[PDB]
Amino acid sequence: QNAQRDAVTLFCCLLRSRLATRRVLQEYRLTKQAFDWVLSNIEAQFLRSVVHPGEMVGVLAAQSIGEPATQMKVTSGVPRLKEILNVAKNMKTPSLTVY
Amino acid sequence: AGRAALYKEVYNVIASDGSYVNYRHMALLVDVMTTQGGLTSVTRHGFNRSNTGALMRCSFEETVEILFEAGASAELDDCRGVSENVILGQMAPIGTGAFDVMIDEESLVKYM
Amino acid sequence: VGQQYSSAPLRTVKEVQFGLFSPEEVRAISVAKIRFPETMDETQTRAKIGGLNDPRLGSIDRNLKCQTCQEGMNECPGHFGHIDLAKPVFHVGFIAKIKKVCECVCMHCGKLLLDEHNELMRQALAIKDSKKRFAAIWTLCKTKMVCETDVPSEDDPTQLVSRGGCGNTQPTIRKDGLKLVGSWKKDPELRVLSTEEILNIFKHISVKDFTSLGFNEVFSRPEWMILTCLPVPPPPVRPSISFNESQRGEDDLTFKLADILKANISLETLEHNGAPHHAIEEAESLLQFHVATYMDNDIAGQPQALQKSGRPVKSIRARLKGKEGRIRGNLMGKRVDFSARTVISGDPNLELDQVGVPKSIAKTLTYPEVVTPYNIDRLTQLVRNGPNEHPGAKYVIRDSGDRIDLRYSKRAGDIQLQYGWKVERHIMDNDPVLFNRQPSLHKMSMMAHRVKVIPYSTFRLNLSVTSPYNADFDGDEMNLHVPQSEETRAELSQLCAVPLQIVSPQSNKPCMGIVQDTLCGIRKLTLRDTFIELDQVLNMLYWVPDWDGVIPTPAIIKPKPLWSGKQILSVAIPNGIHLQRFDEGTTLLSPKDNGMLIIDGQIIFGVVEKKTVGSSNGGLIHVVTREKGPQVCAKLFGNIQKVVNFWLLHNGFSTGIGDTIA
Amino acid sequence: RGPNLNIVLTCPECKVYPPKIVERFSEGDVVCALCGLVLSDKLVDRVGEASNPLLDGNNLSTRIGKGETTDMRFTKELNKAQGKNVMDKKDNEVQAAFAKITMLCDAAELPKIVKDCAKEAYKLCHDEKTLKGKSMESIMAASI
Amino acid sequence: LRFGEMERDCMIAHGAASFLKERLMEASDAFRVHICGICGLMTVIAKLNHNQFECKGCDNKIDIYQIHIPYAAKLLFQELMAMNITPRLYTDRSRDF
Amino acid sequence: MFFIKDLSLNITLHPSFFGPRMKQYLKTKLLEEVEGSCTGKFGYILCVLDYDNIDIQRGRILPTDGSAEFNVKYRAVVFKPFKGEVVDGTVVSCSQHGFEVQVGPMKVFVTKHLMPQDLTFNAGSNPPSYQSSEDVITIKSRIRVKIEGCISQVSSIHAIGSIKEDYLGAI
Amino acid sequence: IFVYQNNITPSAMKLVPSIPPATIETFNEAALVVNITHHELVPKHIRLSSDEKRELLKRYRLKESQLPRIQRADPVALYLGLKRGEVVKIIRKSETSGRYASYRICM
Amino acid sequence: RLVKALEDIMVHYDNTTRNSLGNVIQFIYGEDGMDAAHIEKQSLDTIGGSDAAFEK
Amino acid sequence: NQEDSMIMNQSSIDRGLFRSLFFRSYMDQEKKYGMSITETFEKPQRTNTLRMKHGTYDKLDDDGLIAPGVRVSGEDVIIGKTTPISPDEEELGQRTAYHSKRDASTPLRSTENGIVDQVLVTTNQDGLKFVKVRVRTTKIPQIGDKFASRHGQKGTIGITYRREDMPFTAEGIVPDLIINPHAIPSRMTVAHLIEC
Amino acid sequence: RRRRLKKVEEEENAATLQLGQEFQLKQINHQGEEEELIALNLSEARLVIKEALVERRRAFKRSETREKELESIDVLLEQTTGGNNKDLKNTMQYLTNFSRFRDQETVGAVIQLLKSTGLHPFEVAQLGSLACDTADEAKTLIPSLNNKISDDELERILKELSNLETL
Amino acid sequence: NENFEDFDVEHFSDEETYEEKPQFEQIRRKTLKEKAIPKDQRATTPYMTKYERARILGTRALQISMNAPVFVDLEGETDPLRIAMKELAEKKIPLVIRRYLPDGSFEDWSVEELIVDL
Ligand SMILES: [Mg+2]
Ligand SMILES: [Zn+2]
Ligand SMILES: [Zn+2]
Ligand SMILES: [Zn+2]
Ligand SMILES: [Zn+2]
Repeated sequence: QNAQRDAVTLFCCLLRSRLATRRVLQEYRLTKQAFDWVLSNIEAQFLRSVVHPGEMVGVLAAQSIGEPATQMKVTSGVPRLKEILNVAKNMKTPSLTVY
Repeated sequence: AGRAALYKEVYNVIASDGSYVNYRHMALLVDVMTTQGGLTSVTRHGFNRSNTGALMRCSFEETVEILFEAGASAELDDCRGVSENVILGQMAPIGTGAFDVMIDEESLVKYM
Repeated sequence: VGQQYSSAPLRTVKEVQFGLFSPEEVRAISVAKIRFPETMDETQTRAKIGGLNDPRLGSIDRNLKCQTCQEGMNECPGHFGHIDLAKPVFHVGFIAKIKKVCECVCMHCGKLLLDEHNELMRQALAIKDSKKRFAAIWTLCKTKMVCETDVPSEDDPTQLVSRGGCGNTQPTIRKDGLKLVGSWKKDPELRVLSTEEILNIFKHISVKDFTSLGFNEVFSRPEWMILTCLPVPPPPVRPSISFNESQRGEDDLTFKLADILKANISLETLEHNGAPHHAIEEAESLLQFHVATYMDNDIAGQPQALQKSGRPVKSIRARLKGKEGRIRGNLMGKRVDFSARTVISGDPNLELDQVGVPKSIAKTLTYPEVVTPYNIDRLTQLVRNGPNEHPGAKYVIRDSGDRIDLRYSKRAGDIQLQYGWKVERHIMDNDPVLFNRQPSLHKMSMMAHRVKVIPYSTFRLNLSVTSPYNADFDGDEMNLHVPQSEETRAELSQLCAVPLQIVSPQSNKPCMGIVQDTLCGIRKLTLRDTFIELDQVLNMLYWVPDWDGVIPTPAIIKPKPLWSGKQILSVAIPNGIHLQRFDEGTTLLSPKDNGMLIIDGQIIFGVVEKKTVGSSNGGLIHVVTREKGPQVCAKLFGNIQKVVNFWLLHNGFSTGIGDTIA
Repeated sequence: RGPNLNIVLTCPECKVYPPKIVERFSEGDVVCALCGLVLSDKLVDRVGEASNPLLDGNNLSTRIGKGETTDMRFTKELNKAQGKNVMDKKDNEVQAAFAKITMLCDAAELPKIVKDCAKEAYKLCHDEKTLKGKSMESIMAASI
Repeated sequence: LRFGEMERDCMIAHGAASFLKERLMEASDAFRVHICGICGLMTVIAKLNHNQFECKGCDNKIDIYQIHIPYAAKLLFQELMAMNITPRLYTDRSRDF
Repeated sequence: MFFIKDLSLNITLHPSFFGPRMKQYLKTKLLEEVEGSCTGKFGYILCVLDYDNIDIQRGRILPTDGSAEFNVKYRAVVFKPFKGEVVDGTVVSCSQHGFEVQVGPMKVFVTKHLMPQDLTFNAGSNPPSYQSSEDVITIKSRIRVKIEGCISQVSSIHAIGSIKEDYLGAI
Repeated sequence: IFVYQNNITPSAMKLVPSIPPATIETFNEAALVVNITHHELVPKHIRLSSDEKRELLKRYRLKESQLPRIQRADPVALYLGLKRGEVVKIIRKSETSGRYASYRICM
Repeated sequence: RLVKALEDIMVHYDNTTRNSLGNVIQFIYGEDGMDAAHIEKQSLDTIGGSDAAFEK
Repeated sequence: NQEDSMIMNQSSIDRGLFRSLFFRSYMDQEKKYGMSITETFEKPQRTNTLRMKHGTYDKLDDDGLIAPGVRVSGEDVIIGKTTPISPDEEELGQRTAYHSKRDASTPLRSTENGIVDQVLVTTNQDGLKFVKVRVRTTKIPQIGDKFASRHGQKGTIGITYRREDMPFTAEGIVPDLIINPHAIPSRMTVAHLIEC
Repeated sequence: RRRRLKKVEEEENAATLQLGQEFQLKQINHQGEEEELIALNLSEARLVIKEALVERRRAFKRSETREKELESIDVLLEQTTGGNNKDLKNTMQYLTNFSRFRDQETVGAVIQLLKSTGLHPFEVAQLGSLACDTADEAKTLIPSLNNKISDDELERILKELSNLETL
Repeated sequence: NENFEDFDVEHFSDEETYEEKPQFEQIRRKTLKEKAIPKDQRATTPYMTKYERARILGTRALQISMNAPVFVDLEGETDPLRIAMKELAEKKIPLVIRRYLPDGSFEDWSVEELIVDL
């Protein structure tokens, strides 16, 4: 339950930001049946939006990262991605950002 | 902090040309690269050294050497990976095959 | 004909245990012994008994049965042989590993140099995995050059306890090509270490010694690395090709096995009939080289085995590693049946989830639909139609597994279909097929379409799906795969279907969109200037298949009844879709007429461009597919493409040289 | 005599011997031309080296040559080891004779049919009791 | 047609498992081979007409199973057996997950 | 000899029998291929006890066939022979190779190398049988045989018997 | 904790392992000028009890080897003085969940 | 290379993102238990604006 | 015409626009393997030849070579070659003492057809007989044939319209070929416009 | 677990109480607990089969002179059993052709005199199976009775058994 | 063969690039009955996943294909997939799903009680 609240705290923050008392009663101007339908629809969409277990998210992530590399001072792009995935003690443009 | 810097660097590479990728794929990549306490490279001597079974380690590169090092050490392959079931042709434990279906009897007699 | 019934239980492989072969198990599971390097008989027409192509090991001819299992080609798995080597040889893929064991155990009494009386040994034994523990033991025992028969006590270094071991100094062992040599410590004498000495040392190694080294006591002992009984792969591993159905050219493994038999016979004759030690060493080196090049031709610092034609011998490692090996070329990626491939052309009058399949491809590809009471008449009619005219059928599989080809069967009369039989019919309309464009870098390019049979020679598909496929019709080809069961077809239609994949999990924006000139025409349809007359409005409303049937009231009532383009395009958009977007300087009044406002399934203001129907988040496509569903969004794709294509057909669009001059 | 090990493609329904058999190579089946029942499916229609066992017999040997990274001493040792092989001395001498016949015909710029016929004549006319005392040059000239 | 590596990976991404199984079994090579219960090897002499199975090296006629594997996998296992490496195939688990 | 054992069978029920009364169909299919079936693991399974309750688990739908694989656990009486066990029987057939004696479900062969030399075969008499100076062995005659060895296939068990041991033969 | 100035001799290093449960930890002055936890990249670390670790392994139905790992040479690990066999819970900032909780076992 | 490295990872029924051995990569997928296909870009109104704007 | 496709006038195709001749040559030789192991040009027959192909053999002549001008179809044999084998075998069921020869013919491609144009008999350096058969066919431009500009503007035929459907100017000139406008400025191909 | 492989073991022998890797003294029930191996003689197994058949008769219904009992069990077998029932008929014919005990009372008497011997179920089942009358014959028929049981004890057990049979 | 300048990438052919760069428990144990989690502490989602839905339609379509007794009243539908969709729509399908946990334990779920929202 602690991990579940930890997972949904950002969406709960968004829900409280949008469905506040002042914004509903002043800007949004819904009615009681409309508000209940909104609560039911938000609950239904969030329940249908959970990641379906058994989904092979690893190969999907690998494809979703490998595809934008195809479409394209310090080095960037394909050689920098090569230097990232193949971790090397030296790189083309070693840089430091001191604040 | 190494994982955070890795995620920031990969994000910089991805969005250098303006292409955008969702966070969760990047998080999965950097978490796999930092799941062993060190920056495990995606090379032949990186992720292919973990004892995840001989067949997935030999599917990527150096098949014969991995099969030698498995046969000397007598590694027991659990056959839960994707490539093991692909080689053996049986249904992989992914997607529709990530569960099993039985037939019910209480509901079946309950309907009629 | 299928495969004949067996009484064995049908199980799935749950675990795979690797290891090594003991010589006893090789001699036990073998069905024959190889004695002659020749393959053919003296009459050059039958398989030689005791040769490399003994019928007990298997067969590679369709008319020949196996001598052991008494079965044909499709059932025989092939049976292994054994060669009893005169002298033991080292396995080429373990020599350095053997060298590591040569730096771990003693070379005289076959025991570990340092036992548990050392703290470093005790902390090295605490390593759980086999590889790191063996590496630590090898790196820590390589500097120990004495057997250590007597060691100081662990609890206190005041008394000396005599542990196991002979106390002889361990010589430095180094590899020379395919052999191992050792130099003793000068108080240096260098000599070649014989393989049988290493085998005897490995046999002298106790169970706990290689258990600490990580070798399993049941499946992989170190002593089983020393090859003294060579397994012989069956003829299905090493087939004989035919060039014009008369030549009997053998595989490279047959050549290597013949060379191994020749070397073994030469070594046996030299041992029995007497030879100098130079000849014995040369013969055993030749046998070791033949075994090594049979196992791995690519050895650094070693010449390779060459064929008569001058090409290198394609060894086991070369057949296993690389791209076109067994693993990467026959297991991970393999040629499949029930597939097609041809060039592509766009067809804007097809639906989004529909692909146009040629009629010859439909006649060739087959799908087995079983005979049910629900489709007895349709399948009977398809059987009676024959394999010549689409729609038709090509095979009828009865319940015993026997299959009737429908050609060469019409003269025998029609076959009455019973329940449970299969009919391999042609692929008809609304048959889901997976559709592919290589390289297929992402999952949006492996997508399940519905067959529409078209009378030409190209795959035809909707123009919207050319963006996830990364396809343009400049000669590109795509592939089609047909499912072969109800489960497979059902999961293909319910998982990989075109409408289900409009939003891409790559970047949570719709990967498909109204693109190319249908994107251009929709800009010229919904301008402020564009008004459409009655005779064109009626056809633009009729082109929508899910048109609600009521004529929209014109935005220009009189002096002339004229509809605006936004009003006509709003018929393609289903009701209940509301979208709001503002560009720079965009208000509720719109002088530039940028932005976009869609209220109650009607376009209020704003031209439709790449920011509204294109492959971008916050557009019409994303809103419709997340509020109404995938099917409604696919129908939206079809309706908008139909309306915009018809309007640009009757309106026209061009570009020219004068468009590029100021 | 001996094991049969023969497979006959007989249709089990027509019971007509010999049956009319059609080998559909394109669709990869063996079918009965009377009833259309298949007999054997998944039929097999490069990877090795051509060797006709009529020109030189059932000789199966490979030489040793230089690879990508090759030590010369190991190659010399392996060539000397292959030299002192006593079982294939007859095969080695008939291969040397074939090499001399093809060189001597090839310096005569005669077609390949002459070399093939001379080689097969030398092979089928070797190891004969009535032909042992003649010099090898006469044997080669007669074969040519 | 080449149902290559990347096509297989995209099929993994879709979660279609029976499609992958029938591209890897029924569309190319569905080979039925018998294995022993004691040893995991496929060196089982199977006279199916006599309905008799006999495994050399174990001398058992009562503990033989049948499995469906691709012929490429069977060839890989047999050549590995020629490599003095034993890919023993067992039909039951031995260790907890 | 006769034992009472606990066995498990994997039954592939077809989807065609997926009716509301599928338990009766499963039970009938179980007793079709168990009664009289020979198994080298457990001997000849003859009859099934405890019919009022048979432990039927949850049936597994096969991943490519759709048929339900049930693991039915039952209790049954079996006849598993062992070498070194002496059994009575009756001779059902005879030949110059020897005679087949029926014990329970099994045809044990006593070969011509495994009787004492007094017994000789004759085919002139009807039926062709064995006779000695003290006893005869004919069809449907009581005898006692010692099982020297038995071979067990997956679906057939054959045993070799002898009568050379004293205090054997006809009772 | 012993904080030296320049270096440690190997002869003193080999006696750093001492009688348990007493432990010896050595840190350099130059390697400890700046608190690494005050950096933005390092998230919050909390060392868990044995009861909490057992509850974590029981509720997520894991094993000792199925958790993500942290090596016993990381500067945060030396900052918390971690040993083998204990799990630290890591609270970090997430751009899709605000706060995220992970667990790493020190190996 | 990336596909082979991330080949065996799948979200199980406990909403943990694990590989073939059962090793945890993430304790919940994407740190939120969320499919990528149902993600839209949304603005957080509270983080923007001033304190007076927040009070209004 | 989208994604670089082109709309082609079907009437222009019917009048010979880009219609072409396609010549494919097949080479077939004999060789002598020894005394009697040889192969021969003759028309095979069902009575005494093994492993006959299912294609029709009536197109041949007495010497086993098809006369020029004869129409050929899918996988129909154009060169008939036979070779002797060992008699009195037992294989495939249909083996007897009659089948003293087996077929070594070279059939046509399973999709290619056309008209045999020229059959040429000669001898190579070896003096052995070898033949060359040239099959000539038409390649009508249909949907899928790739057409190119002189500026890299390649593309297949999308569809073919007849004249009464395809647009026309006031002078009656119906174009031969309609190309997509969007292919011009993305590629910055101006020389196509200036060439036109 | 167990490193299963074809290890070294003796061959199956009924004289040395080696009945196989599965036919052990302690068997595992479906409930999971261990039980003694249930071995039967000829008469006891004939009873167990007969009440099994009449129990199947009772289950299906709700939804002395040798020849009359033979025709009764024949009609019972032909109405109860389905296909492939020749083997059960032939072995039950074997049982009734070699049965020595008719009712359950004498079978219970045999099992209660044989349970006090403290022997394996193998030997008590064989002693209930073999129609023996001599101690030396029992020694030469069952080799495991050597150095296991007294000769006079065998004599009184066999004479009580020989008293027990009727018809 | 052919000679074409139409550049066609060889696919699954990364080994060229590979050769370019080669140088750089507590709760459940054994097979006891603690694997079968009873209904009162099922920790899985009561919503049927799209993969579970896909295999349920596939398996029911295959059973109806092999002539299983259909539990719903058809309106003349013939395709097995649509009949399976109709059966799951009004919950007359008598199949159950074993949601497998990573540790080997499993939870049973009747599709009658599974909420079908997609
Ligand atoms: Mg292209
Ligand atoms: Zn065989
Ligand atoms: Zn020593
Ligand atoms: Zn027929
Ligand atoms: Zn075995």
